Amino acid sequence: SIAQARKLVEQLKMEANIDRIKVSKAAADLMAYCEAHAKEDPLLTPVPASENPFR
Amino acid sequence: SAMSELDQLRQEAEQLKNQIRDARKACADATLSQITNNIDPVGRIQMRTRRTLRGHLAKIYAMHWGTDSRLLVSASQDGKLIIWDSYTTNKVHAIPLRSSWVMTCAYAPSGNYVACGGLDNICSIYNLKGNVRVSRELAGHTGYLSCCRFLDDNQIVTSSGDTTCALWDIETGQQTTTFTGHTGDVMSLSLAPDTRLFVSGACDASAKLWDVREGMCRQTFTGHESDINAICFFPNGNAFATGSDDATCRLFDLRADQELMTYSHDNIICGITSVSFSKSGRLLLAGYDDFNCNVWDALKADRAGVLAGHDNRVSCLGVTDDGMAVATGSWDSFLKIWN
Amino acid sequence: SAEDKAAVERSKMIDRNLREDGEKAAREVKLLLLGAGESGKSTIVKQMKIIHEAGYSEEECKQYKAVVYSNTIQSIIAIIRAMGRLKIDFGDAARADDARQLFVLAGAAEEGFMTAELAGVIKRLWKDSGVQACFNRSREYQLNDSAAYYLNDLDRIAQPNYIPTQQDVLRTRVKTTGIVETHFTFKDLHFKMFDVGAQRSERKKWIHCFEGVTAIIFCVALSDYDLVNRMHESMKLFDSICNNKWFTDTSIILFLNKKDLFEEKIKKSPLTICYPEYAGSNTYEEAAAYIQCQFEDLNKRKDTKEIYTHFTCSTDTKNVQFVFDAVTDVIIKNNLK
Ligand SMILES: Nc1nc2c(ncn2[C@@H]2O[C@H](COP(=O)(O)OP(=O)(O)O)[C@@H](O)[C@H]2O)c(=O)[nH]1
Repeated sequence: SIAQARKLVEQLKMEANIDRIKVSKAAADLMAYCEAHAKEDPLLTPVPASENPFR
Repeated sequence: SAMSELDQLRQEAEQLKNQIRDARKACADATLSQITNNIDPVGRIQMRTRRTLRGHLAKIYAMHWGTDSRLLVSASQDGKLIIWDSYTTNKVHAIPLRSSWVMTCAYAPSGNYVACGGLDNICSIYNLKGNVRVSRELAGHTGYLSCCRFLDDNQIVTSSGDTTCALWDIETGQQTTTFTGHTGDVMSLSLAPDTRLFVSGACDASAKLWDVREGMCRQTFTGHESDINAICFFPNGNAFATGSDDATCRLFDLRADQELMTYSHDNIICGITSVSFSKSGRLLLAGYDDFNCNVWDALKADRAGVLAGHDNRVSCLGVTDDGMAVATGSWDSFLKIWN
Repeated sequence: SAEDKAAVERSKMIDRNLREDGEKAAREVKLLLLGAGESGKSTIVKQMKIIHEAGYSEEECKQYKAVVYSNTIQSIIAIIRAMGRLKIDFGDAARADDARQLFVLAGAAEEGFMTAELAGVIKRLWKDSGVQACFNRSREYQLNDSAAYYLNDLDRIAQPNYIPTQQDVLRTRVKTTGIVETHFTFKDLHFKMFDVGAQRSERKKWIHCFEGVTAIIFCVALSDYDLVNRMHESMKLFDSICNNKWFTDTSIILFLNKKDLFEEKIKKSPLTICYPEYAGSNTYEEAAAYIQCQFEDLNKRKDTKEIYTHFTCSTDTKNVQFVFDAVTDVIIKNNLK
């Protein structure tokens, strides 16, 4: 086999040392973004049939 | 003796993998489905074909919207790139390709340029400013070109079947940063909104976050049971979704360094060709091999709808920057704009 | 709704042009070249240009003059490199000076340049008994099949006024990663022949792109049997291709290539090298047929699909011409309705 086996181990170390945040915080942030721009989403928010280019 | 040193390196790799698995489990206090339980579901929102783009003579393997949320490009293996006016369904340009085998296309944010590529293993840059002629041909990929995206008019990032992605300097025509470490064919890529990072789907059933400036893999995401054919960033850049041949869609979070949610349904066994978020990121659209496109609630993990306009498998998707329209493309040679 | 009509008019101009291209595209037969590297796929494409089109004129041959020199140099160099691995001394100790000068002069240009000095070096090396002894062992290392062809003709190739013949051009070796497409007309039929060339990937992903092509020409090198196993590796690939669901309506055409080499090689190297269970005599006819059976047994569709097999020498313009005539007939017979 190849000496590249060492490189992977080193990459795994870089994979290993990182800042990891609890899911609930990451999950709340995604909710926060969705609700923030929810009114701006034309697929969620039924923009008036007058203004939309396809009618 | 070489085996003895290889046995050590194997054991060390195993230890490191176990640490990451254990670190990720320590991170989960709760799940996305739990915290979104009080959120009122989208329900079932019915859409309709508002436009049908005709004139492709073969399978459409790719498409990309313009940043003006009007123009879009498509790549078919008929040997043609076609720029469409989505409002009037007028053909703006028809570009003959030197290679009729083309697996991807991209539209520059400035609208000045368009790219395409395929089994020719080359990303070709076409100048849109009478008719259209090629400007640059970027070579050096030993595998097929699966995907490409413009950072700007002078920079484009490509992915290939030779397992590597790349950052290109278009002006010099030379590869700036090479991204290695995928063990399988790279089917797709997606840039972060700020173009600081980009993620890649691959046949190794893993997704990888890369640093564009420093040219390195930051994180590696797993859990898919088959090839990842598509990948897309959540609007804030803190998350991304992946389509796959295992029939499932998976939401991953960057900060959490793990999988948040799986979007799949029993009775859906077909592979997934393409993925795209809506503007708010609440809706995830996925092209399927079953000729349909299913609309998923990103937070609630429920299907919010279904789109069947096509007689052949849906090969690609797109959503306008204004989020006003959804574009599908397929092997049935037709494009459909949904609203 | 007035001035924007000018744009609509241009759209219809475009719309008609697509229709025109589409009509002509439908009448084109699409062939797909497959098989391992060095199987003769590039050679056959050239033969299609030679036979069914103008071929290679003087000016077209002159383009290949550089490649001829490159292939020649790369060949003798490969033998010298193998001499070290196999512990094969030079016949004359002074040839080690030419061997060095070769690598030095091989560095003078990134293209194939040929001067009297380099020619003399390659010639003296090639005549050397040590190099010849390493050549006879070529089954033990990677070497061009056109190696001895160019090196024996070196006196002609070394000439200042030298122009490549059509056989020289057919014999040249070049590797392209990008897919190679070609067009020609034979018997009023239009053909698009596709060579994936060197596509480095997992074939499963791009294989469906070729669904519905008329026929597949799969090239197999007979002489690979004694090389370290390249033949068994080819069978595995063909097993995958022939039985592929995407190719169901595609005619599977199998070329067993380099039959000229295999006939001579079987005089020395036994087939039992490749197939140890082989109890048959070593003869060109029996052994070649045995190999044919091995490839054809791989068909799991035998009740449905048929494998059309040929024994070919792709450098022979006449033999290819004859066999492709049979290829043409199979396409017509197998697909018409
Ligand atoms: N002796 C001999 N050489 C051949 C024959 N067919 C092809 N070759 C040579 O073998 C080499 C391999 O052919 P190539 O076109 O490169 O095959 P590819 O790698 O699959 O595209 C070329 O240099 C040809 O000139 C044959 O029947 N006999």
